[PDB]
Amino acid sequence: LGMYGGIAAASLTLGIFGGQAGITTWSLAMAGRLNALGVVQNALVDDVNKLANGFNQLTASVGKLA
Amino acid sequence: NNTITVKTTPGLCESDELGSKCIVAKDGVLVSANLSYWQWSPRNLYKPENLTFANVIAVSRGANYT
Amino acid sequence: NNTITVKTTPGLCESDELGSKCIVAKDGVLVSANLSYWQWSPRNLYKPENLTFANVIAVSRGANYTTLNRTFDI
Ligand SMILES: *[C@@H]1O[C@H](CO)[C@@H](O[C@@H]2O[C@H](CO)[C@@H](O[C@@H]3O[C@H](CO)[C@@H](O)[C@H](O)[C@@H]3O)[C@H](O)[C@H]2NC(C)=O)[C@H](O)[C@H]1NC(C)=O
Ligand SMILES: *[C@@H]1O[C@H](CO)[C@@H](O[C@@H]2O[C@H](CO)[C@@H](O[C@@H]3O[C@H](CO)[C@@H](O)[C@H](O)[C@@H]3O)[C@H](O)[C@H]2NC(C)=O)[C@H](O)[C@H]1NC(C)=O
Ligand SMILES: *[C@@H]1O[C@H](CO)[C@@H](O[C@@H]2O[C@H](CO)[C@@H](O)[C@H](O)[C@H]2NC(C)=O)[C@H](O)[C@H]1NC(C)=O
Ligand SMILES: *[C@@H]1O[C@H](CO)[C@@H](O[C@@H]2O[C@H](CO)[C@@H](O)[C@H](O)[C@H]2NC(C)=O)[C@H](O)[C@H]1NC(C)=O
Ligand SMILES: *[C@@H]1O[C@H](CO)[C@@H](O[C@@H]2O[C@H](CO)[C@@H](O)[C@H](O)[C@H]2NC(C)=O)[C@H](O)[C@H]1NC(C)=O
Ligand SMILES: *[C@@H]1O[C@H](CO)[C@@H](O)[C@H](O)[C@H]1NC(C)=O
Ligand SMILES: *[C@@H]1O[C@H](CO)[C@@H](O)[C@H](O)[C@H]1NC(C)=O
Ligand SMILES: *[C@@H]1O[C@H](CO)[C@@H](O)[C@H](O)[C@H]1NC(C)=O
Ligand SMILES: *[C@@H]1O[C@H](CO)[C@@H](O)[C@H](O)[C@H]1NC(C)=O
Repeated sequence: LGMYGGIAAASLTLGIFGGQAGITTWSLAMAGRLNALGVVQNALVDDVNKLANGFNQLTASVGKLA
Repeated sequence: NNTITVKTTPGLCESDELGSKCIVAKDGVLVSANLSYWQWSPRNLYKPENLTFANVIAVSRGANYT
Repeated sequence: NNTITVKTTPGLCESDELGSKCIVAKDGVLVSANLSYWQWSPRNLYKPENLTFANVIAVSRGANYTTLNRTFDI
């Protein structure tokens, strides 16, 4: 099985978008998460892009694990 | 990654008399980087900005305010 | 069991100018079921009622509050 497909699929959104849906994008979900962690009061587009680059570099480094 | 050491305080009051106008930080912390004035930062990151309406909360005098 | 999809907002302010009178919901959420006005509900159940004194809290303007241009009557 794949984790996020199939008959018994897991939710990709449930722990950062929550159980009451309506947040439209991942940038708006991550800005609210940075606000609740107390590191930015109101996240701008450079604050969220800096988090998106650091996510994508780490996720691409999984393919080089020895 | 990198830290800075600032001054901090639970709240700020105008005068020594009981019944003075006092403020505490709204969703953040009162910080001062060895300055002559006080600023606002998020609680988990040093990102200072000057004190404003809709940045503080008017309260009564608590214990050990500056 | 059954859900409903409403509009919601962190707070309500009268005007666009900084220094306006603003309110947030007291122990609940500001909801609107595609109406022309705003109501109060518990945070985990839709049970709407009109906005009242002792139902809201007067605050200062936060980020992204909804502007009424109306001067709400409580
Ligand atoms: C954040 O707040 C601080 C504290 O007020 C600001 O620094 C202060 O800015 C004022 C006004 O620019 C300075 O006061 C006076 O400036 C006049 C200009 O006409 C001058 O004639 C006087 O000699 C006097 O300097 C003040 O020196 C300055 N520093 C301090 C320690 O009070 C700061 O600019 C603010 N930052 C912002 C709004 O980004
Ligand atoms: C909760 O609040 C809403 C919003 O105010 C209430 O609905 C509104 O009620 C007023 C007053 O009944 C209506 O305004 C005017 O009514 C007069 C009656 O003399 C009439 O002459 C006017 O033509 C006008 O309709 C208003 O239409 C109505 N709806 C809206 C969208 O504003 C509602 O009644 C409240 N619910 C409660 C207190 O349970
Ligand atoms: C993240 O995804 C984006 C998809 O838009 C990737 O960007 C493209 O990647 C391909 C593959 O090398 C390039 O050929 C394109 O030129 C890229 N386009 C843009 C607009 O960037 C991006 O490489 C991905 N990042 C990581 C770290 O995997
Ligand atoms: C603001 O003041 C404090 C205290 O004077 C400074 O912290 C000191 O820093 C030196 C060198 O880093 C240490 O040897 C001292 O032990 C520190 N003192 C304390 C009480 O921890 C701080 O560096 C000052 N400067 C700023 C914030 O720019
Ligand atoms: C209030 O407005 C919203 C948006 O117009 C309605 O939600 C839509 O409902 C339809 C049918 O259920 C869906 O196909 C749309 O995708 C929904 N839109 C969104 C953005 O989710 C809602 O049903 C409206 N009516 C009420 C609350 O009575
Ligand atoms: C973390 O701090 C070090 C300084 O020791 C710096 O060289 C490095 O660039 C910092 N990390 C990032 C992502 O900037
Ligand atoms: C805090 O206030 C008390 C008096 O209520 C005082 O004795 C104490 O020294 C104060 N703390 C500091 C660090 O000055
Ligand atoms: C739960 O919702 C269903 C509608 O699918 C309804 O038939 C049922 O009666 C509801 N449960 C209760 C306890 O009313
Ligand atoms: C929230 O406010 C900012 C300005 O502070 C604005 O750029 C942004 O578009 C607003 N959000 C929405 C969903 O309109």
